[PDB]
Amino acid sequence: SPVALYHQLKTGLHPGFGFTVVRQDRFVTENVLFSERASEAYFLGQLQV
Amino acid sequence: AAPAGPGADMQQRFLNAWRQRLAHGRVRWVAECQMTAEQFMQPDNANLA
Repeated sequence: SPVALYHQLKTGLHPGFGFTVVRQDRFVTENVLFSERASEAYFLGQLQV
Repeated sequence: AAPAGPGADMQQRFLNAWRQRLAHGRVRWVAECQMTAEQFMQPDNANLA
């Protein structure tokens, strides 16, 4: 039960079934960047006050 | 407690005297059920401090 199992983990007894843990991680990486020439248009424009 | 009366009835004093504040909570020791480092952890031991 939610209480009948609660004795069994806190005292350290295996209740005949198991588990799988799942976690999430995050990293900070570095990159290089390659493109060929003229792969994009990139127009340029007017300024507005 | 200091003793009172004969020893012959002294249980039935203390049986009825602690009939109330015995089923109230728990005693300070519960750690016979506690494994080691369950005392070192912040939950489950209010008596850690």
